[PDB]
Amino acid sequence: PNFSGNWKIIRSENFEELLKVLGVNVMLRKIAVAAASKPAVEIKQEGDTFYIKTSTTVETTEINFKVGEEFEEQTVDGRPCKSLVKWESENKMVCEQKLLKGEGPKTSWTLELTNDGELIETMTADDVVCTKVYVRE
Repeated sequence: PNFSGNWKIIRSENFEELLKVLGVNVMLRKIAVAAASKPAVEIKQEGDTFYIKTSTTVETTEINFKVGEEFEEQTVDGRPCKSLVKWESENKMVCEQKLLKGEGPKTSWTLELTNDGELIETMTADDVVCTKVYVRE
């Protein structure tokens, strides 16, 4: 299972609603779900080591991490966090996040690859789950 590729979003379920519950205002939510904020995800995997670059029309960000090694990123609502990814299976990674400052919803994310080559992303905050699906260019 190789996650590498240039991934384009084809499905998105419950993302705006998941920002809504988190206090993100209507203006920012509508920007986030707008066509222009659609995420192009570039992944390069080398064994347990990942590079993931996320670009929209106005933003670009990169993370580098190795499965099993703590790193810092941001929660979906931008709050800095310490993250740790584990393999749940050969085709599925799971990440637990802990805030660097203050308190908040318990947040996590997962990425998994289907046999048909789709990339499924979930993001969770407490009891709310968002699912996005991507396909390779």
